[PDB]
Amino acid sequence: VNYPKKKVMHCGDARCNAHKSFKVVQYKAGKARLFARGKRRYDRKQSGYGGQTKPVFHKKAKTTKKIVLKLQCSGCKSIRQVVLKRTKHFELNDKKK
Amino acid sequence: AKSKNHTNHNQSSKNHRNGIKGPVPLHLHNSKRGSWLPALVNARRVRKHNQKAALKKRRERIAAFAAK
Amino acid sequence: HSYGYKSGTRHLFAKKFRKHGVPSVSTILTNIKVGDYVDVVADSAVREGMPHKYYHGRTGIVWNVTPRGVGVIINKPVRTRTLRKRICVRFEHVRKSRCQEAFKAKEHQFQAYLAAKKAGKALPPLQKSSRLGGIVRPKNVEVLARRVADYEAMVPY
Amino acid sequence: GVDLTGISKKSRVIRHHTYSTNPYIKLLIKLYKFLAKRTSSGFNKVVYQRLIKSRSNRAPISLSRIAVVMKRKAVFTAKSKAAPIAVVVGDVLDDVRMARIPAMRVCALRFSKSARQSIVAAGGECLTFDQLAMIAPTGKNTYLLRGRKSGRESVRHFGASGVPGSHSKPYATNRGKETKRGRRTGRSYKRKAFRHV
RNA sequence: GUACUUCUCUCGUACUGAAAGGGAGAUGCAAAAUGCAUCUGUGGUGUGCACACGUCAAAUCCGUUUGAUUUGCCCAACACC
RNA sequence: UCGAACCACCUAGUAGCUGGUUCACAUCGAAGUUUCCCUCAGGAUAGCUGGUGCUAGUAGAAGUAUUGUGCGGUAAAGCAAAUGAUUAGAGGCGACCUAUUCUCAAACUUUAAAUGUGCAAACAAACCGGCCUUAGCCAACUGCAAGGCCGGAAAGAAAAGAAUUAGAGGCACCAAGUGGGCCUUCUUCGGUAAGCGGAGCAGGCGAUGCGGAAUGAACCGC
RNA sequence: CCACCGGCCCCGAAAAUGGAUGACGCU
RNA sequence: GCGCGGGAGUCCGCGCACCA
RNA sequence: GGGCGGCAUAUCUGUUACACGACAACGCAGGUGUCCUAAGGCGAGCUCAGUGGGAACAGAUCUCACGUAGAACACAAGCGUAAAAGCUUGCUUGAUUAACGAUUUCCAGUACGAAUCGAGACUGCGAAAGCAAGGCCAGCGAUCCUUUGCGAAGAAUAGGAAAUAUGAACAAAUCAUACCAGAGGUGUCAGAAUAAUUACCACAGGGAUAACUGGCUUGUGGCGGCCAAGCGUUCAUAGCGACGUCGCUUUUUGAUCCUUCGAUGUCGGCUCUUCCUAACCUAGCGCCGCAGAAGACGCUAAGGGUUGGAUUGUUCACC
Ligand SMILES: [K+]
Ligand SMILES: [K+]
Ligand SMILES: [K+]
Ligand SMILES: [Mg+2]
Ligand SMILES: [Mg+2]
Ligand SMILES: [Mg+2]
Ligand SMILES: [Mg+2]
Ligand SMILES: [Mg+2]
Ligand SMILES: [Mg+2]
Ligand SMILES: [Mg+2]
Ligand SMILES: [Mg+2]
Ligand SMILES: [Mg+2]
Ligand SMILES: [Mg+2]
Ligand SMILES: [Mg+2]
Ligand SMILES: [Mg+2]
Ligand SMILES: [Mg+2]
Ligand SMILES: [Mg+2]
Ligand SMILES: [Mg+2]
Ligand SMILES: [Mg+2]
Ligand SMILES: [Mg+2]
Ligand SMILES: [Mg+2]
Ligand SMILES: [Mg+2]
Ligand SMILES: [Mg+2]
Ligand SMILES: [Mg+2]
Ligand SMILES: [Mg+2]
Ligand SMILES: [Mg+2]
Ligand SMILES: [Mg+2]
Ligand SMILES: [Mg+2]
Ligand SMILES: [Mg+2]
Ligand SMILES: [Mg+2]
Ligand SMILES: [Mg+2]
Ligand SMILES: [Mg+2]
Ligand SMILES: [Mg+2]
Ligand SMILES: [Mg+2]
Ligand SMILES: [Mg+2]
Ligand SMILES: [Mg+2]
Ligand SMILES: [Mg+2]
Ligand SMILES: [Mg+2]
Ligand SMILES: [Mg+2]
Ligand SMILES: [Mg+2]
Ligand SMILES: [Mg+2]
Ligand SMILES: [Mg+2]
Ligand SMILES: [Mg+2]
Ligand code: NA
Ligand code: NA
Ligand SMILES: [Zn+2]
Repeated sequence: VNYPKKKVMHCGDARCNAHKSFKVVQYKAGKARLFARGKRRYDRKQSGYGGQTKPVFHKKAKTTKKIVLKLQCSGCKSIRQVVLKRTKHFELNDKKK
Repeated sequence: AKSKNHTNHNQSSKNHRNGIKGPVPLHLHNSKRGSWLPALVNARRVRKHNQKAALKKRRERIAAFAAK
Repeated sequence: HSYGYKSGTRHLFAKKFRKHGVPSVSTILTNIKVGDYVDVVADSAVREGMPHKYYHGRTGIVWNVTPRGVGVIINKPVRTRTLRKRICVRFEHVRKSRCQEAFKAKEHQFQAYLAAKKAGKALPPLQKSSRLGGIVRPKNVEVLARRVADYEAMVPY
Repeated sequence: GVDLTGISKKSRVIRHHTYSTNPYIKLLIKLYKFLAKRTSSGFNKVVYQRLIKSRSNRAPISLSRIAVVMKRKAVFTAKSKAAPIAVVVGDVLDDVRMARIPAMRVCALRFSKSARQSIVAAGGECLTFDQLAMIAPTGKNTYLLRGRKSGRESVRHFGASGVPGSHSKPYATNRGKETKRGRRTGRSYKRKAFRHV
């Protein structure tokens, strides 16, 4: 699948309220940080002699992932997220051919 | 071991034992929620006016009755 | 195996022979208002706002009107009770129902008779039953019997 | 044999005697059964049936409600006629939300002490059913009243709270426990508040 | 065992929001980003015991009964606002 | 006493599995089906049943007709009509075209039943002329749309085959058993067939004797 | 006197303990 | 996901690490 | 039966399916975990598959006429479509947001997936009426946990119509957490984190379920009948009989799963009795392609007989 590098869509900001040009980037998940509340609880439980205390997923079935795009406006420093369907190869091209 | 898969043999008899009840008449549960909004809003303004007229009508009946 | 939305509609959602085509202008100019009786008959050439196959051929009451759509209330039996289902369809899939044509004619005739009686006009004569007796004068009389030729003409070979 | 299929389904469950253990209730039942049998008024028959009924079906009434309904009836009554007697087969309870009431004649199975004091102070009278049977044997010029039954906690609990269009309360002791999944759109789904019937 | 007792404690008379927090009458005049005035009062409509006012039937031992219905207020309750 | 000795204790270990479960009359009386479950010898859930009622006791009724008005593609029929098969002769001219001709289709059809299935058949409704309101429609309104008020009429539904009822409607609360079925009549799918396996409509046995077919759970009568 | 096609009957029609229109029997 | 090598990406090897 | 095999485990079209709807099988014929910035949106202009007559190379391209769709719409199938829903072209991003509006399909009238009718914002195309919030209808995912986006700067003598909240003795800056909307996945698809062997074996049960006898059936096996093309040097039937077609039997193997799993002792031989006839010998007949002798093919007939040994556990087989 090919996607354009820029889109024109409704901004929605109170100071714009009109169609403007956005820059397209692909979302990527951030690093799992220490000292997150769930991570702290997991580390406390794992310490000791019990062994493995939580399930570990093994039998994966999916071969794709949904695509999330981050759109940034130049006029207003705001970001919007948009979801596309599942695909095996996502590329950004302005060639339009 | 294998068993029966599916059947509908006795179901009609069960449904008619306490009968198949009829529908609710049309003048009950006739809510207008979800209908075309512009017509809904205009009808609300008329109903508000009618309630004020109903209150005024009762006051006149009371005064006339007291005057005999 | 498969239980899709439009399963088993090969002959149900099809046009009659030499009667294909999109809806005409009479359908577009028909007026529908809340409280009317309509028949839900799917038009297979529109493919927008089509009712489910169950409601094809049912008669109901209009409860909502939108710019291009109509809301209809349809009775549907489920187990031991009857449900009033509200469906949303495009205006091209409904038509005005004649299910009360006879009853409306009955009321109008009664009003006309009432007016004539008050005006002192002449009421029409009353029909008489055909199940009464009487004299019959025959014009042509024939004998009914089984003939030999009847059996011979029953062996096509 | 005779084809009487499904004939037991036309039978109706009605109580013919009281379950009460109160001898005074039994005496009242005797008196009003006699009156209902030997008179031609619907008032006596209704009173007899309500006396037969059970405690949960004899909900109490409020003095303020009595006053409001009496006023709404009296506004359209000729000034040359006397006000009717309010009759309740049940209990009458006082109301702190209303302080000023007119003089009324009320007959009931039982009065609370506050209600009796309020009625007497306003200038009315509290009557019993034996006094009523002598004052008006056929129930002429009366006003039969009933108490409110909806609004009870049991009624508010009746039904399943997890189906669309339902607003019944669940059986739970911890108020903050049964939130989240199934009650908020952010947690999987939310029970729909409205549904066409 | 029975007789007696105070404060207190508990369930309830008010709920809602994640939380900081906030918190429910009616009518009239009016249209104020906390408006003003009165307090004997169902917020409104439809369907609704008994009672009151009439009318019509059938029966009558002629005293009255049994059914319908009109109007008023409608109790409990249901539906739509 | 040994593919992990013996003694006491945790231990009355757990068991969706097997066995048992103590008086009498009376009023009522089923299910082996739906959905979800590491679910298939088990549960939860709806249905069938009992108890308790509430409400103005003929009400918002019906496993049935009639009349009016909608829906349909099975049985039958057809190949001289579209799709797909298929035998032979003839004319024009070996091939082809032209009309024919013989036999057909669960995944073919122009046409099209019988049995079905939806709605309606005057009392919170419908019909006929005032008035009030709307921030609805239309260039406007005294036109259309909507909610009300006032007034009238009302075989309360005639006549033409022109319904009938052992015809009180509606609304709740609490809870059991069951969730292995089997047989027959018509319609059927797999199989050479089966007292074989799997379905649709209805009636039965299960849960039921009695009178008949000598004898038989299901046949005939009741 | 020849062909054709119906009723009832007969041939076609062979098993394992002695036996079954229910038994005797019935023309 | 981490380190190495052979405008960035892509590919290939090694050795590491796994709560939906 | 179980195992091996295969998914009938989530799901789509045609048929089974009995002219409303619903309806099963490890029934039949086939599909799905993708693909597309255009193959989405709109306006305009054209008419497809094929056939016939013509034009150097040319036995590709040009021209005229006919052409109800016999073409094409990403993919399986059904339906639908002709100044279009197909082909070409021009401009675009309605594949955005969408105040917790209502509804359909499954259905417990729960959710998920998919779909329908709407109200508000900003737009696209078009002269305009209008059309469009993906490619109609299969193409997908809960709690907990992780992770991303919006609570822009300015202003209130106050927390208000209008300033996101908390870390509970107070205040500042970090850090953590909370409320709303998405993403990382559970294909056993309403969602545990999982390799073998037991002939040394154990327990609770099951005739809801196999191995052996019985029962239904008779495909297979074994016995017959009817017609008559041929063989028989001649001659259909002395003796045979193809191509077809009808039956019988339960001494073979299959098919099923009704009885028995708190037990019906299981292959063969030895011993001993009895029954059947589809007749090898013994008793009578008939007929041959019967000169005699030796034989063949039938009918009545089950009264009486039907052996000794080598190899093999054998039954069977062979000498
Ligand atoms: K199907
Ligand atoms: K706030
Ligand atoms: K066998
Ligand atoms: Mg079962
Ligand atoms: Mg309350
Ligand atoms: Mg004190
Ligand atoms: Mg409370
Ligand atoms: Mg609080
Ligand atoms: Mg909040
Ligand atoms: Mg030893
Ligand atoms: Mg025990
Ligand atoms: Mg034990
Ligand atoms: Mg189990
Ligand atoms: Mg037992
Ligand atoms: Mg009974
Ligand atoms: Mg699971
Ligand atoms: Mg058992
Ligand atoms: Mg046919
Ligand atoms: Mg035909
Ligand atoms: Mg044909
Ligand atoms: Mg008539
Ligand atoms: Mg069971
Ligand atoms: Mg079976
Ligand atoms: Mg049983
Ligand atoms: Mg019987
Ligand atoms: Mg017999
Ligand atoms: Mg015999
Ligand atoms: Mg015989
Ligand atoms: Mg006999
Ligand atoms: Mg059907
Ligand atoms: Mg066009
Ligand atoms: Mg909603
Ligand atoms: Mg959804
Ligand atoms: Mg819009
Ligand atoms: Mg997710
Ligand atoms: Mg700010
Ligand atoms: Mg599942
Ligand atoms: Mg060994
Ligand atoms: Mg068995
Ligand atoms: Mg056994
Ligand atoms: Mg035994
Ligand atoms: Mg034995
Ligand atoms: Mg034994
Ligand atoms: Na599962
Ligand atoms: Na057989
Ligand atoms: Zn902006």
